[PDB]
Amino acid sequence: KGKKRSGARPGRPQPLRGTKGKRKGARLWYVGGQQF
Amino acid sequence: KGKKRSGARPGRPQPLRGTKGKRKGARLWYVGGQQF
Amino acid sequence: KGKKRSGARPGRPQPLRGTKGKRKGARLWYVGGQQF
Amino acid sequence: MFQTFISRHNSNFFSDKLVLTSVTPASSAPVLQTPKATSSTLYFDSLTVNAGNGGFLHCIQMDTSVNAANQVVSVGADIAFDADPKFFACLVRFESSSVPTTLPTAYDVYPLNGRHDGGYYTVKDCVTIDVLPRTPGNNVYVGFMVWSNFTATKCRGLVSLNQVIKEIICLQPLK
Amino acid sequence: MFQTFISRHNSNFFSDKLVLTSVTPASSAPVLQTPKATSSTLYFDSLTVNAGNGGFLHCIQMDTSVNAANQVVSVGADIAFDADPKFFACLVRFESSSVPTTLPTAYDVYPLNGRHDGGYYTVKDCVTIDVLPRTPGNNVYVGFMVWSNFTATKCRGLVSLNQVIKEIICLQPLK
Amino acid sequence: MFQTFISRHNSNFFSDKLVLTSVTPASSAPVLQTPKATSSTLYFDSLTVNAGNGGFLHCIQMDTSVNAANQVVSVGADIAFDADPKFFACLVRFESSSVPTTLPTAYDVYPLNGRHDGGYYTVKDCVTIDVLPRTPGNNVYVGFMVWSNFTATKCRGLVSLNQVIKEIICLQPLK
Amino acid sequence: SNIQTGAERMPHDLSHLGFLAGQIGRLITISTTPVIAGDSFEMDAVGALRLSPLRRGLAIDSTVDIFTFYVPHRHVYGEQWIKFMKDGVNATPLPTVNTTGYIDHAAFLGTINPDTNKIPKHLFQGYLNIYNNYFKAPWMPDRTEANPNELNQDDARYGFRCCHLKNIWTAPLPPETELSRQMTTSTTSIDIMGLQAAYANLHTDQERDYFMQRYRDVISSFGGKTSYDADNRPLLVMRSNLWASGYDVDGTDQTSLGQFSGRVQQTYKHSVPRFFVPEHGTMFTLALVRFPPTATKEIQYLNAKGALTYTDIAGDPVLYGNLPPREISMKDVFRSGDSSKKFKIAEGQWYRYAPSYVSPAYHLLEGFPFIQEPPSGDLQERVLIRHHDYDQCFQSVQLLQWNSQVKFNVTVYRNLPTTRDSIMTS
Amino acid sequence: RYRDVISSFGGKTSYDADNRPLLVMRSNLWASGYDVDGTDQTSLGQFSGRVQQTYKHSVPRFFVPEHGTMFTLALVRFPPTATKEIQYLNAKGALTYTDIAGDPVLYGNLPPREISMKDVFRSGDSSKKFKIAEGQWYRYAPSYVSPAYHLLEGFPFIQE
DNA sequence: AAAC
DNA sequence: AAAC
DNA sequence: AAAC
DNA sequence: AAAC
Repeated sequence: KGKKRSGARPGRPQPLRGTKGKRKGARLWYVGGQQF
Repeated sequence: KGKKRSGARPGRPQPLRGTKGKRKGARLWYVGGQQF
Repeated sequence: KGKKRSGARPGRPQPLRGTKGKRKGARLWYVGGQQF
Repeated sequence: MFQTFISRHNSNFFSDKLVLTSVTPASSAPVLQTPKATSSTLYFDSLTVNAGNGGFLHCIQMDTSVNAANQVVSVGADIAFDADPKFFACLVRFESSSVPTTLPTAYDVYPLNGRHDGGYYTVKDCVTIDVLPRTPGNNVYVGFMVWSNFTATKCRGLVSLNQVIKEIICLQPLK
Repeated sequence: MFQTFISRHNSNFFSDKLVLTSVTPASSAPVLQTPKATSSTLYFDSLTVNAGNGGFLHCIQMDTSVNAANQVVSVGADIAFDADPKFFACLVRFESSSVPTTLPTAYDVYPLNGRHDGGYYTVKDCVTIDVLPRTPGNNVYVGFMVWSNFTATKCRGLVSLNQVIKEIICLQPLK
Repeated sequence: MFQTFISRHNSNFFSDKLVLTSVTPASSAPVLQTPKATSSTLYFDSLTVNAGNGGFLHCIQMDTSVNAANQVVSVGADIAFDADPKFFACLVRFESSSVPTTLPTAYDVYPLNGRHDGGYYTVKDCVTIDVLPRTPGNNVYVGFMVWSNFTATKCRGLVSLNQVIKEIICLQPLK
Repeated sequence: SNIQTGAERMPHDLSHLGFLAGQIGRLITISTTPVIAGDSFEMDAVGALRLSPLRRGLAIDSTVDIFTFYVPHRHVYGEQWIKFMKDGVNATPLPTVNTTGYIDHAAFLGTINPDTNKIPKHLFQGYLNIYNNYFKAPWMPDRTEANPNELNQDDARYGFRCCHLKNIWTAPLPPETELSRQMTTSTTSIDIMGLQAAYANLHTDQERDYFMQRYRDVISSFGGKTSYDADNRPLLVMRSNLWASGYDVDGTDQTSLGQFSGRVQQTYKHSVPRFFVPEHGTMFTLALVRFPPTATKEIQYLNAKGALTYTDIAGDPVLYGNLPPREISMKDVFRSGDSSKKFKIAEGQWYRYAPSYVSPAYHLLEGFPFIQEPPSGDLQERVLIRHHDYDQCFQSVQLLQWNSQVKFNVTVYRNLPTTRDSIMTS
Repeated sequence: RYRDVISSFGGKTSYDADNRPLLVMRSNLWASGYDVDGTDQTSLGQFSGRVQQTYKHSVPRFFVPEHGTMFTLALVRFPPTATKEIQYLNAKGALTYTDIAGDPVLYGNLPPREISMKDVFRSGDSSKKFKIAEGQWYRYAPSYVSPAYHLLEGFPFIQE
């Protein structure tokens, strides 16, 4: 259960850079080979 | 009795953040339970 | 007699803050009592 | 192109029909409809103008709650006379300590930047006026007034007045 | 000189021919063509105006998907009557819970900053209007309306209306 | 939309009635009313124009206390002639070491950006003029002048002149 | 039944935000906290002081004074209050003064006008006491209105006019200062001993005129002291003074490049150290914003009063140390001074003071907070600040001449039961 | 709420006991930003507040006991500052001993006080009532908005 | 007023 | 009230 | 729910 | 191709 709040992240906003988590794992896409 | 003046608070103004004092005390609102 | 010049006071201008000298002395106004 | 988001006249969201049907122009220029307070848009698809040598006007009551001596009063109007009265148009400022029904004896006039074409008249202009009563008990009124040596005739149109005591937002797609 | 990149009226890339050929002006001002949704440019090189005492108009349906109460509606028109109807022009706002074919009994009017010259009429103006239905089930409509004591006659021209719910880009050579 | 807060002509809070009733146009263009100093708005609901070949004008006295050679002089006017004099309008600059009653022999003219429609004339323009005396003892005067081969006739209207030696505040609701 | 007879003193957080606005020389209430006998009060006001946008760049800082006074209710209801406390529960309810029907007509008391149009008399009276004991010039008559509805819309909405910062013209000797004193002598003799006495009495007069118009001052003169209860004066708990400043905004469009707008944002902090409240009352906090009295037409006395005599130019100490106050006119120190408007100055004052100089090029230039024409009127009208003298200084806005956004941190160590002791029957 | 009645007994109740969503984490913050200075002929002296607030909501590891959804919601609010709230003692008539004295025996012993929207607001509906704790007015202080701000756009104040 |  |  |  |  919930508690301390913290959006008080002192900083100027940064443009969203990348929708891929923090820790990844196994492979997810199979397309027949490499695709850039 | 009155005396030394001090609004000389060297700083850029800050938006008012919160109308709740500095030191609080006992509970003031009773609404039937928790309310966020 | 005159001599070295110095308005070279390196600084951004500051709004005039107060027409009362640097060293004051005796009391100058008498109005019947205190007046803020 | 980008959209122009600035106007000299912002007409009120609601307009009113002139309930009157004839006016007989005069020095004591009759007030076409009881004045509203800050902005009003009056339209009449047929008004009968009796021969008369004076004018007629449409008023707003200045809102005097913001203590700001000079405010902008804007006017928006498109009017069509059946005949060409050869009239002069203007903004009028007058005070009255009671609902006015005719122009008082004292008033001031201000030129607009309209366009006259025969008996046709259109304007979209604003003027800064001293909106608080010059005399303590009165109400100040600002209106759109037409003045000429009128001949019986008829007119059609709308006249919109607005006191800029506040601004109007609108969507600005890039914000 | 630099190029002006701001306009009060951005007409739609495609215009439509008025399929109608005569209108008989009325209080229940007939809607010239079934309304389109956000912007439409209607042109008619010959329209026959029957004697009538009321008006006729050209409508757009307000797009009510962006919850922004006040939006700018712009109008662009160049019209030529064979005779000079001595008419007044305006923007009209009315709602209807069904495709309208005539002006409903309730509507509001707003003055444009056009120019009348005889039977000629041209305008390029915008107005901020309250574009969401004032009444829950309706559709709001905004149009360009002409009103007079019409005599049989004929007219030529185009009338363009646009709801500024989005802006329009254009090339800006220095960017 | 936002409100336009910029104008080319800011008329004075108080206007004056032309106490005169007929003018007979001439080369020595009569000054309609004794000049006021920085800004004045003159209105006449009936002026009789005698046949005359010259002009008539309405003046302001330039305020020469701010040592700034070029200042902006603005004009605001709506005038209606009973007949169409086919006249040209302009701003006039002349000096005189005494209250003028007619245009002196030497003067300069400047074009306005008005609009002529028959006998109707309306303008809202400003011009930068050299406002200090070109000659040491004089007073410089700037006015609105009408010139034609006048026929007896009548006119109605207001003419407002203002010397921009200071600006005018007005409320700006967002500040 | 047994009831909750006691309470234990604990900190009460009476903190609140303040959205303020006023005119330039008018005293306005910005916060008020009603206090109970025996509580301890402390406050930390921290906010920003802003002026309306000005027409050109910053030229002069304005000075700001924030005051906190304590006004016991006894002081306001007198005998009636005493009896109320004694009567206890069935005491007759306290009197309520009347306001004018407008939303801002009680604004001077830092409050919205209730629809009924009345407020607690202590709120209105406390303000008058504060004004009359510390802000009017000692010699002006007290403000004695019975109800706020007797006030003009500018006094009611913006607060009462305060005096200018002291000047030769702004702080002349009191109006009735005597320039002479006769001793009725006999026809061909004078009483050497009566003369002596004559001088002793004038002395006593002179002191009351110049320094002791108020009873409390007459006593200090004796070397005694007088409680605030002795003359019913609001007690000044704390006072802060400051200069507000800001920065210029550079215009950058085709027409306004070379043009600036001064932006005055001033962070300030008003701190009232803990205060023991001896009896029930209100704690009033007021603000006053003022500019030094710079007139665009003041002249140096010696440069504007004709031919110079030995007495005026030489600086002879025996002369200055011994002759009566000099009566001067508004014309001796101002370009459009009314020669008919007189004032009494100390001899040699012109050598103890120097006016500010404003080159004539600035005379009607808008955007400078200068006084453009010399104050015209009686002595009182000239010393009381006139906020319109500053109208041409600012951009016209709905928030008057200055606005402030503050956070009033206030802690009161009071002793009343808990909100639930309060809502629980048992 | 049933769960509260039990805590009162000093017992505990699982989220399964009354079917309540379990609150895993909660973050609270004040958003701020900066003003943009206008600089054209007409808007020099004018500003626009820009609120950009970087925030971070972190939910520590959580063991999911049974299949379900993890909901994350946001709520943005301003303190309830009305432009017309009055101090109770300043807006309800004549003051009685019970209202002004701060007598602890009174406040500690009488029923809740029924008040109207008119006792605390300039255009308060006297017909709209509410029950307050006696002495509440001495435990609370409303914010003050000078009347000069009443219909001034750009302030998040409640106008009526 | 030998006081929650 | 920069006071015998 | 600043709780015998 | 997070591969017996």
